[PDB]
Amino acid sequence: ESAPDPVLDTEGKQLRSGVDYYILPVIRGRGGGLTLASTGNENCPLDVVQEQHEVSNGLPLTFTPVNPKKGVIRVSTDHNIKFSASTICVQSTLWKLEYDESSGQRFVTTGGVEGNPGRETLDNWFKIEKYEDDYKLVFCPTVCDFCKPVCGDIGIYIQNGYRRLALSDVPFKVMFKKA
Repeated sequence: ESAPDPVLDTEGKQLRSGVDYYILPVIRGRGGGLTLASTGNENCPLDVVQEQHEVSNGLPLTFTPVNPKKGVIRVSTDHNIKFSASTICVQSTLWKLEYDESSGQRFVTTGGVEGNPGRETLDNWFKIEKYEDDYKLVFCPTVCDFCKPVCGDIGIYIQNGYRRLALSDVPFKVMFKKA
């Protein structure tokens, strides 16, 4: 088969693994780039949120394809996503989807384990898909052929006053700025 298209940054260059990017909103006037915050009861692990302030790019992160050797970040392909800088938490900055019993939402949190694609890490794999002239983030892993993950587009869901990321009927349109 043809390889799926590379994801392009805001300067038109192919995204690569091991390179810092900001995930920025395409629709203006709602918030800034993606970042980490303590949203709930405990401080750690941190949750993935949109910055309150529109001027902020948020925090830089990287994408690592499921096929370790591969260097280009492509659409329709599972990735581990993690923020680059250290935080107040020992737990990793690697994105993980988690079901919240009290809201019925599936939120993006952190503390994910890297690699080992399969049922054991099912919730740690994310896709980028085309969305008009930009992109959206999607959870629908194909790392486990006998698993039946609950798939969805990632959108914004307000919880405890934070702009959390969760599976949503309204995709959050994003673009990728090389940091």
